[PDB]
Amino acid sequence: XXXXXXXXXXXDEVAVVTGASKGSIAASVVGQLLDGGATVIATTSRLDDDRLAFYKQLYRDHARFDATLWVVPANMASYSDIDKLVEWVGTEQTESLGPQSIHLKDAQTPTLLFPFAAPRVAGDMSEVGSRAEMEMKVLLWAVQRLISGLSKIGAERDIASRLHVVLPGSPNRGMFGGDGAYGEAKSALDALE
Amino acid sequence: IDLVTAELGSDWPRLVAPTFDARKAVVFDDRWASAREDLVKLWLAEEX
Amino acid sequence: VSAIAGGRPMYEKPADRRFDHDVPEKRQEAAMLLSTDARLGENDQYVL
Amino acid sequence: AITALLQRYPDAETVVLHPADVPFFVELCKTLGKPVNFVPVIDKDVRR
Amino acid sequence: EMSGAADXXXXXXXXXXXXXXXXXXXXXXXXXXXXXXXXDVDPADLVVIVGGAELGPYGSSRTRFEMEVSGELSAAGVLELAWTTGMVKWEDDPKAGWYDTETGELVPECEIVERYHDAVVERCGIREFVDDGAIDPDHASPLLV
Amino acid sequence: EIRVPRKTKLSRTVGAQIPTGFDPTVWGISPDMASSIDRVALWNIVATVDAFLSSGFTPTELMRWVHPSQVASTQGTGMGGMTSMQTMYHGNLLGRAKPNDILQEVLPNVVAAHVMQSYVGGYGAMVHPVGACATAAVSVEEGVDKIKLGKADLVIAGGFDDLTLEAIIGFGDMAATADTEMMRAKGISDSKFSRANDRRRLGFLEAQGGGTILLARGDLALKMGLPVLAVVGYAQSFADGVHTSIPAPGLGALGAARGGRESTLARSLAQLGVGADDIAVISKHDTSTLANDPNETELHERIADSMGRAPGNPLFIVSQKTLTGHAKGGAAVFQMMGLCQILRDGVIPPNRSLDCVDDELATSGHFVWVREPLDLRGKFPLKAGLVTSLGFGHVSGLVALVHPEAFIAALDPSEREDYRTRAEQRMLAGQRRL
Amino acid sequence: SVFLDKDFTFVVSSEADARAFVQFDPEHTVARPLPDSSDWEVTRKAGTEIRVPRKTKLSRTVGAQIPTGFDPTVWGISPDMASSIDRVALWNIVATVDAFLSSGFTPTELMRWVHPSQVASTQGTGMGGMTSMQTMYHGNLLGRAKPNDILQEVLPNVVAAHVMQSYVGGYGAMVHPVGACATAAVSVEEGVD
Repeated sequence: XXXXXXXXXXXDEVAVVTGASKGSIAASVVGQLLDGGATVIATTSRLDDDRLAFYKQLYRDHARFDATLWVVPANMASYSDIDKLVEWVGTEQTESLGPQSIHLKDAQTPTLLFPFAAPRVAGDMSEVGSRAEMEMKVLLWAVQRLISGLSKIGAERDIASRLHVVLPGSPNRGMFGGDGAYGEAKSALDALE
Repeated sequence: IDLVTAELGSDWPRLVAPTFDARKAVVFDDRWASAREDLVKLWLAEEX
Repeated sequence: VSAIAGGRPMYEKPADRRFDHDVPEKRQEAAMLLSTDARLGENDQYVL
Repeated sequence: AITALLQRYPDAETVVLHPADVPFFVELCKTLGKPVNFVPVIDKDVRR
Repeated sequence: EMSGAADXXXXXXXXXXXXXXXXXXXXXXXXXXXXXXXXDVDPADLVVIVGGAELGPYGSSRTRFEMEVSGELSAAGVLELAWTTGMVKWEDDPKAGWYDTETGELVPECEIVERYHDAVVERCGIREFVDDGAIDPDHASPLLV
Repeated sequence: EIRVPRKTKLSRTVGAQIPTGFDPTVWGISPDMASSIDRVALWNIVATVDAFLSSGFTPTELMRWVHPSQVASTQGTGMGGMTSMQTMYHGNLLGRAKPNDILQEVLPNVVAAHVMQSYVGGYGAMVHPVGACATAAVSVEEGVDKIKLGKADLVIAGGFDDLTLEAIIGFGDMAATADTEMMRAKGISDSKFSRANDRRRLGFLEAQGGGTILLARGDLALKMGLPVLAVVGYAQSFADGVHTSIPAPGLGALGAARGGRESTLARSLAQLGVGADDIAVISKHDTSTLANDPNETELHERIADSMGRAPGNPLFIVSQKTLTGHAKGGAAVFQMMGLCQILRDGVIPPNRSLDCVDDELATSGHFVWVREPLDLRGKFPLKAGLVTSLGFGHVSGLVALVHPEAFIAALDPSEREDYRTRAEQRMLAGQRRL
Repeated sequence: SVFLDKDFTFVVSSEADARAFVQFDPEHTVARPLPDSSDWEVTRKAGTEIRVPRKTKLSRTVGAQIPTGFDPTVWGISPDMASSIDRVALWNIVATVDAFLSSGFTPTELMRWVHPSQVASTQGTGMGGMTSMQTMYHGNLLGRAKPNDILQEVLPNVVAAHVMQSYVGGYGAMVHPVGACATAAVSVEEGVD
C-alpha cells in the first residue's frame, strides 16, 4: 500500500449537491463522488451536530486524494438562501488575515449540480394540503432560480464551462397512480428541457 | 399584514424566514489528517 | 562605578541575537534549541 | 444454590457488602417472621 | 397491510427490575517484556507517585477520568456524582437508606441514572455560569463612576 | 467626589465549573473552616485528603517510617486566594464587615499551610511555586528536587486556582479568552467551545479547581507498602528569552531534548532501559488558543526530531482542556492525574472536541491528534507519557512519566515477588478504606 | 451599601451605560431614550441599592518605605515598562540588574559557559503584584479605565517573568515560591535544589 501510494494519481470534479442527508440516494452519490477524487458542496437542512458528525464520518471513509468536502446549513425554500449561497459559492477563494479573521467567499465553478433536496410531508403546524403548492416553488421554480443563479455567476465571471444539472425526474409518469407525489410533479421537467 | 396573512396562510410566512448566513460555513479539506487516523484504526483492529 | 554615575546599568535589550537576519534566524530558531553546543561568539559582540 | 448465584457473579467473592446493603439486612432482621437466631449489630437495642 | 402491521401492536410480557452498582475498582495489568538488572538503580534517587486526586468541573479523579475516556458514567460514576452534587442524602431515620436531598425521597442505586444524570450532565462539566456570588459578569457586573 | 453605582455587560457567559451542589461540608469539612478560609482552600484541602486516600489515611502513619521534618509540601498557584483578595479590596474600600485574617488567607501558600495545620502536621519543607498556568508541573519539579537531596522523603505536589469575577475580566481584556458571543454566532455549544489544535480554535476556556499528587522516595513506597501509580523519570521548568512581540510564544521547553543520547529526556528513559520511541503519549498544555497550540506542537515535534524518534512513530496526544477547561494553577496536575491513569489502564483519551485538525499542523509528522478513544487492552500495553505546560511570562515545563512496572524490575525476582505481595494486600485494604 | 428610600432625580447617561443600569435593578430602575439627543435618562426608584462614599481612620501611620524620590527611571527603566507593570515589578527588576553587577553584566555572557536551558529563576513572594491586584478589584467594580494586562501582571511569577523577558533571556527553569514571610529563604532552598 505504501508502494501503491507513491504512484497514486487523482482526478478533479466540482459538484454542488442538495438533499444529501443520511440514508438517501444522494448520500450514496456523495461518498461515491468523494471516491472519485472530486470537490463536493454538501448542503444540510438540519445544522445540528448529529447531522454534522455524519458527514464527517462519511468523509473520513470515502475521501480520496485531491478530495475536498464542504458542508453548510441551507434551505432551498428560501430565495435569499439560494442567492446568498451561490454568492458565497462564486466569489473569491481567498482568506484575508488582518487584525481579524475574514474568509472571502470560496469560488468553485460547479461541474455537476444535484438538486436532490426532497421536502417530506410533516404537518405539525397544520400545513397539510398546501404543501404540494409550496413544493412547486422548491422542486421547480426555486431550482429554476438556482439554475439561473449559477448561470449568472458563470456568465459574470465568464466561464464557458457547462454546469451539468442532473434533473431528478420521477420514473414513468402516468403508469402509476399510487405514488401520489413523484409521478405528477416531475412531468414538467420535459417542459423545463 | 393581516390581509397578507389571510391570503397566504399561517405556515408560509413562518417557513420563509431566513436561515443562511455566511459565517456558519464549515470546510473540510483535510484528507492528510483523516487518512492517518483511518489507517492506525485498521492496523490495531485487524481481525479478518 | 561606571554604572552608578551614568545611569547605564539598565539597558532593555532589542534581542538582536534572536532576529539578526530575518529569513534564516526564524529557520535557525529550531536548529538552535535542538543542538547542544551552539552558542554566542564574543567577537561580533554576542551573536547567535 | 449459593454456588449457582455467585458463579454468575464471581465479584461477590472479592468485595465488601455495600454500605447501603448493611442497613437492608439489619432491616430484614426486624421484619423477619421468626426472630433472628443471632445478633446482627451491637447497639442500643442489643437487649432486644 | 404494512401500516396495519405497524398499526397493530401487541405486548410481549416483560418483567424486569434492573439495578446499577459495582465492585470496588480493580486494575488490569499490561503485557510488557523487560530485560533488567536489579541492584543497579538506587531507590533513594528515584521519585515515585504514591497517589493523587483532583477537584474540578467533572468531579473527582474517578468521575473525571470516566467522562474523559468513556464519555459516559458507569453505575459508580453517577452514584458518586449524585453524592458530590448533593442529590442523594443518608438518613438514619426509619427506612434506613439513600434519600433524594431535594425532594426528600428514598432512592435506590438503579434510578440514580434515570432520575439524576440528565440533570447532572447539565449542572456539571461546562455550562452557563451559575451565580453563587449574586453577580453575573456576562449579564450585569456592578460599576461605580 | 462621589462614587455612583452603574453596571456593565461582559463577553464571557460560560466557564468550566465544579458540579453544582458541591459542598466541603458533605466531604466533612467543619463550618468554622469553611467560613474562615477562601474558596480555593476548600479545593486543596479536600483534594489532599482524597490524594492520601489513594494509599494511606492517617497522615501521622508517615511519622512511623519517617521523621516528621522529612515530610514536604510543594504546592503551586497561579494566583490563589483570589476570593480572599477580592474580599479585602472591595470590603476595605467599602467599609463592609470583612474578616481580620484576610491578608493571611490571601497568601498563596496559606492554603496548604491550612492543610498542614489541619491534617498532616508535618515538621518539614513547605514550598509554593508560582508557574502562572504551569505551576502544577513546576511544583512537581521541586517536589522531585526536595526528595533526591534528602531534605524530605515524602512530598505533596500540586496546583490550584479559582474562577471568580475579576479573574474573567482580566483574561477577556487581555484578549486571551474565547469570546462567548462569537462562539454562539458560529453555532458552538458550551461543551464544544474548547478545542485544541482545531483549525477554529478561538482561545482558552477559563476554569476553576485544584489537584494534588503524593510524590515519594521509591525505597519508602516499597517499605511503607503503598501503591505505585507511576515513576517520574524527570521534571523541568523552562524559560524562553528576550523579545518584544506579544503573540510570540515560549519555545524554551526544547532544552530537555538537547544532546540526543546525552539528553536529559533520553537518559531519563535509558536508565529504565526505555528508548525515545517508547514515549507513546504526550499530554499537551493544549490551551486551545491560536498562539499556544501550534507552538507547543512544533516544540514537541522538534524534541522528538533531534532525539532520533523513528520517522512516523508519532506521539499520540490528549487534550484534557477540551473537557475540564483551563484552570491556571491546577492545569498540569489534572494532566498529571490523567497521565497516571493513562499508564495503568493503557487507555489513551480522545479529543472529542476536534472537528478538524488545523492544516498548519500537517508539517509535524511526529505528532498525531486523535479524535476518538484508543483503548489499550491487556494485549496492548503502553510505556511512558509526557506532561507539558506553558505558563505566562516564559514559564514552560516538562514532566516525563513512566509506567510503575519499570521500577519493579529492579528488585530481583525474589524481592519483586515480595513487593507484589505487599502491594496486593494494600489494594484490598485500600479499596476497603475508600 | 444603602437602600434608597425615595426615587432619585433623573440623570443623563449613554444608551450602552443606561441599558446596563437596567440589568441590575430592573424592577427598581427606569431608563428612557431622549428622542432629540438619542441618549438615555436613568431614574432610580425606591428600593434600589446605592453605595455611598465614607471614610475611616486607621491605626498604622508609619511604615518602612523606600527612600523618597526613588525612581526606576533614574536607574534607567523605560517609561513603557513603568506603566505596564506593577510597582513590585520595578523592585525585582532593578534588584536583579544590581545583583548581576556584583559579578558580570551582560546576562548572555552566561550563555558562553552554559547552555541557556541551564539558567534558572527561583523567585519568592508572600503575595506580590499587590498593586496590580488592588487595581483590578477597585477598577472593575468601579468601571474606571484600568489595564487589560491586569491578571497577567498579578501572577506572583510574572514579575521575574518580566525580568527574564527584558534581561537574562534564559531558556531554563522558573520557580516562584510562596513562603509568606519565609519565601526568601524558601526560594534559596529551591535555587540550591
